Amino acid sequence: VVQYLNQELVVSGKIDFENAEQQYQAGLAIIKKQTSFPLIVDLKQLEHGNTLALAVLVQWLRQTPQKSGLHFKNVPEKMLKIIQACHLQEDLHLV
Amino acid sequence: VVQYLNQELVVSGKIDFENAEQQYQAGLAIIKKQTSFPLIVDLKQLEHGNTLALAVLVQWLRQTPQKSGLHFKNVPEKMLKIIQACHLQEDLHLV
Amino acid sequence: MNTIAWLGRLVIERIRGIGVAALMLLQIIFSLPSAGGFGRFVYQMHRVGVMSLLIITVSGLFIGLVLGLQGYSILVNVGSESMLGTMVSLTLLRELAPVVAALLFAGRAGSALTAEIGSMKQSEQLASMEMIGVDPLKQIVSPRLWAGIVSLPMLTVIFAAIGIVGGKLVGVDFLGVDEGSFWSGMQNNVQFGHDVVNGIIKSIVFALLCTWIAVFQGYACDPTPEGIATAMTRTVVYSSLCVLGFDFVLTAVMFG
Amino acid sequence: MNTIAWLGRLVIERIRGIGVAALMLLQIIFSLPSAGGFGRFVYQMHRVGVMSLLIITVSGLFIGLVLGLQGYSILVNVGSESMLGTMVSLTLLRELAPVVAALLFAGRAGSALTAEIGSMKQSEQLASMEMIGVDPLKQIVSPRLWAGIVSLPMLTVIFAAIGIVGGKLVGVDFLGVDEGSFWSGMQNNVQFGHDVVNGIIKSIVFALLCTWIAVFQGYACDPTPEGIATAMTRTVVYSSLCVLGFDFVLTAVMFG
Amino acid sequence: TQSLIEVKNLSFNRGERVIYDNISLNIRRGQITAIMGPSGTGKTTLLRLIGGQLVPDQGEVLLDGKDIAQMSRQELFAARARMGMLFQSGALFTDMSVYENVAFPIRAHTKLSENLIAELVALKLESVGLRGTEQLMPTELSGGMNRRVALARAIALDPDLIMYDEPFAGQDPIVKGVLTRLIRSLREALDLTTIIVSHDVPETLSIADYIYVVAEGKIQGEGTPEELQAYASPFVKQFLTGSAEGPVEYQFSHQAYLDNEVR
Amino acid sequence: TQSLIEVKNLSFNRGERVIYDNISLNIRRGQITAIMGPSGTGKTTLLRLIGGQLVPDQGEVLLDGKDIAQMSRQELFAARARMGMLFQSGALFTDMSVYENVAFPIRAHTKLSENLIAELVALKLESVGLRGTEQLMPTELSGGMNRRVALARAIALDPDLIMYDEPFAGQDPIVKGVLTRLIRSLREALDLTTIIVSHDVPETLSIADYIYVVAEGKIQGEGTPEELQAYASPFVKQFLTGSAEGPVEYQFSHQAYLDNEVR
Ligand SMILES: Nc1ncnc2c1ncn2[C@@H]1O[C@H](COP(=O)(O)OP(=O)(O)OP(=O)(O)O)[C@@H](O)[C@H]1O
Ligand SMILES: Nc1ncnc2c1ncn2[C@@H]1O[C@H](COP(=O)(O)OP(=O)(O)OP(=O)(O)O)[C@@H](O)[C@H]1O
Repeated sequence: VVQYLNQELVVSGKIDFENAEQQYQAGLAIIKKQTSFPLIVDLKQLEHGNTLALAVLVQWLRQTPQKSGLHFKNVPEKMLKIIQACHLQEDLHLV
Repeated sequence: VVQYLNQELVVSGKIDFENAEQQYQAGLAIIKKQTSFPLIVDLKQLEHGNTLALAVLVQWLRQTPQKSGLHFKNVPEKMLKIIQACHLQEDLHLV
Repeated sequence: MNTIAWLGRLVIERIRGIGVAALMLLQIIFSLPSAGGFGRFVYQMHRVGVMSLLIITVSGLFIGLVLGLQGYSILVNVGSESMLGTMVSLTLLRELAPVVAALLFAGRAGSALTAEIGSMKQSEQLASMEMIGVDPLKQIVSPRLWAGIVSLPMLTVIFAAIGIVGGKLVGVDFLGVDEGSFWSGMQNNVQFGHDVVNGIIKSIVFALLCTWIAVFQGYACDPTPEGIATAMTRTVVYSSLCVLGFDFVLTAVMFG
Repeated sequence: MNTIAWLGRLVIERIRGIGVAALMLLQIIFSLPSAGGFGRFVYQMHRVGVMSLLIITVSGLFIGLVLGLQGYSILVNVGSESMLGTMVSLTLLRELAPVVAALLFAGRAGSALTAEIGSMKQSEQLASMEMIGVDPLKQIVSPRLWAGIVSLPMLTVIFAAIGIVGGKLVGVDFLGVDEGSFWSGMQNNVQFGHDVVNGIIKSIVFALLCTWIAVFQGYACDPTPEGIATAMTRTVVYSSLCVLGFDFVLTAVMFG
Repeated sequence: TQSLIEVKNLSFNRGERVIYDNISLNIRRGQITAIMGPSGTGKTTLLRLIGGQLVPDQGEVLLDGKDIAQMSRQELFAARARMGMLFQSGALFTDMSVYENVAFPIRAHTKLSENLIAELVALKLESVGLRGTEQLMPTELSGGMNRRVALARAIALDPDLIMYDEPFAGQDPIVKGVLTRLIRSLREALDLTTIIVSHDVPETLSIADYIYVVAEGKIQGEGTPEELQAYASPFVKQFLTGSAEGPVEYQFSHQAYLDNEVR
Repeated sequence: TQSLIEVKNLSFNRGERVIYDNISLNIRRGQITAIMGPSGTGKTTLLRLIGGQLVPDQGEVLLDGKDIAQMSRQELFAARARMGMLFQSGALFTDMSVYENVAFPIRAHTKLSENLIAELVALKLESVGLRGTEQLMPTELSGGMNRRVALARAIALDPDLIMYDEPFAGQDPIVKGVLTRLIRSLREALDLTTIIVSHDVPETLSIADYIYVVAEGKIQGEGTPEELQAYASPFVKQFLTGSAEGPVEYQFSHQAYLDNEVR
């Protein structure tokens, strides 16, 4: 529902179909105040990632310069299962 | 094509779709001159019995006393294969 | 320039489609009939003709009640309605009963033949009939064509007879005109060979077109459960255009 | 006594079939429209209306050439053919253009809706749409009903305008009557509110029946590839009987 | 494991005809449950009674306490967001594109912008394996790609109940081989709960974990595919093997023969 | 064993489309010959080119010396008395009874009295196992009895060539079990020569004796079912197993997933 920045933006709560419009855009403004791409994600407070949470996550990467102005870490044992199903782990720095 | 009598009617030649109308009726007149049902068939000169030859054969049994006056003998290794396919060897004295 | 290219490709396939349907008609009628061909024509007269008897007799009455009610409202201002029995039986006999009874035959018994021969094409009954050796044009199609050329001119007469009797009901018995001047106005102005025979020859040319189209569309389908239903609207449209098209050509010749 | 028992069983199912189609109409029109309902009505006006524009404009010309050629052959014996422009524009405006343009709309765009909603019922698109939660009456059926009530009264006017212009071509420019007495015979005898408006109200009652029948038959099919095609002749027959049936009732009221 | 759908003693009559006189089913969570039987019985009407489109007459459909028919119009619209359905023929919407087919359950339920919907469709059509086709109509689509699109539409909300209805009925062994992996893969990565209605004994014994066999209105046998063949009832034993001995017969009539006279 | 039908290098084009560019087949006498392949190719048009309804364009169809197309109208009507055909959907004639369906090939070719025709139909409908039904129309006939009647019609002249066309396409394992015995039984007791077009690898490897696999216009492999799996071409090996590696692909296009921008 909410996400903070600090130094590493962490996504917390649940992302499902009636909180995904402000949560996508609250993180979108974060990217443009942060240059030289250290914005690596440590998403771990997610509990019910259900492929829409992947959909807002790739859309943050779409704006980022080049095509990898970030990195993802500490996946909640289930979001990465979604990633191999869409064959996306040649495209996300999951390590 | 032709069938005789002597004392035992024997069917000879071929029975297929342009000789089966006189060959059925030439044997049909034979049945009514012969009482106390000794008309056992020794059909053995048949060479190409093709299920129509069975069709004229059962029809001779239809217009007989009671329902059984003819007994069949010496089947040409192939007519009896037709008989088990139609499950008729509880109904024809093949022995 | 693709839309112009698609439009030119559309009417070239529709021209070729006429040439297949012309060669199909010369194969049906130029043949002496096979043994058993009259027993199927009597049965196909039941499906096409007798089942269509209810719609034509009822709808023929409803036009007669309208023609008697509209012709009286106009002929009462000029005060000459001894010509009411003429203009009712002259509108039907030469003009409406050849035309309207072909617009209802194209719907009810016209499109039903295209479903009947069409569903035999998708379920492979036509292809199975040919491998036995039976030719499906002579077996299936040809008793349906000859039952269409006969059953429509027998139906425009029942349309025209019920339409006049219905027009006699609202004219004479409800609005109150003279009965004797109704009928005697007919025999003066309505000839037989110029009006009743020319209303029958107009329906034989109409019965050929509403049946040769409705048979060809169900024979040259594309075998698909939604390709059949697209060829049942192709045969109501094309019949209603050839009825009204050959109307003006036959009217200009007969009454010009 | 089985045939009378089968006949009574036939018209009882056809009576309760009316009651289902009446309750289906009260669910469509008694509802405020869902979001996005106008974007589909503009598209469904293309399929029903604009595709039907070619058959009506061409067939409307062929009746006008017949009405000018038949009305001249009768009005030349009585020698009064300054009334030619009246009887051509009086046959079309109150009688033929409401009726014939509903007999061609039932064929072309009437039966096409029954194939369209009918093929959605056998291929389970209607059942799949409901499990998502979308109601198929509001989604699929209701933009097709409102595109039928609008598109037919816009088409009888194009039928009536092309029919008079076609009747002016063979009357004035080919048979040789006066052009000024053709048009001035119209404005004396043909009112607007009694004739042109009463020819439009007659087609709104016709557009309701040729669309509510043609939608209900394609919604209450039996899902079968040869059960669809039997319901496309049920909707051409039932439309042509309710057009000619409500003809006499509306004529007796308006011109009695 | 807990049950998600508990069918408890219903009856459905389409006019003096008995379908499912008395029958009780259990759909355990996360577990592939198959329903087999002879053709003509109400197999694909059972999926419509589970999904809540047709109405029962003497029973209830239990979705975690709540009856289906007792739901309001704003809970039944919410409960149908937790269900998918892949039909017999791949019931696509032919009058609209592939991208409009997959986005149809998203736009009917949820209110999102176009840059998130067009990403979610590009993730659903990727997981099936059809990412490059997002603009063409569902004709010029091959028969092998027709059912795969309709799988992406039924899965486009992440439900917990997706009911396949004969997913391989007369298909090539290649296209049957692709679809039998996507039923295994997409279930295991998304925590689904599948229902396969089919009559194909080789795969259905080797893809299911609990098999119901309904024959004329009741259960002929149930259980894991070990004990289904070990507790073989005389109708199930003929069904799984295709034998000529049992309660369903070969011959039409047993009137000897010579008792008919062909007149 | 001698060949009955020798197809030798034909081509069929239904309008700038290639079906069977160059292909040569052998139909050995008394031997079950199967033809398999992917759906959409001209499989059931090959049975029509063998049966002589559609015309070849660059080849010949050899029925013991004689070409099919070079036959007169009184020999082609005689050669079609030596052929049967069981179609995809059991193409019965719905406007006439069961007794009129089976007697239709007899009355079209041969001239017999009614007391012999009504006996021959009672022997043909017996050998299938439907002897009590001779008066009802082919509706109220079940789907399992629909194909069995159409087998009796195609066999009602004792031909030497009967071509089944997917005899079990989406049927129950009981009705599949009945039909797989009648293909074995009626062939073996009548000296037939069957052709089974199908795509069902378990039975087709265990009911056929020579399998042709056609893929896009040529043969991918042939032979007895021992050496078909031993000489496994990279397309036949994927076909008989249903694997995910070979010349036919899983994915639609290959653009990673970032080279598209969903706009
Ligand atoms: N619209 C309908 N009206 C009346 N009866 C119907 C209708 N639809 C189906 N039925 C009958 O109800 C029964 C339901 O069986 P149904 O065909 O739905 O299951 P099925 O054979 O498994 O279907 P599928 O093979 O498509 O899964 C059938 O015997 C059918 O005859
Ligand atoms: N009437 C027709 N007009 C044009 N093309 C056709 C027609 N019928 C078939 N075709 C095309 O020719 C090809 C022939 O393949 P066909 O469908 O006959 O074999 P099949 O798929 O094995 O059939 P079945 O599955 O019924 O045995 C198909 O790809 C089809 O698209």
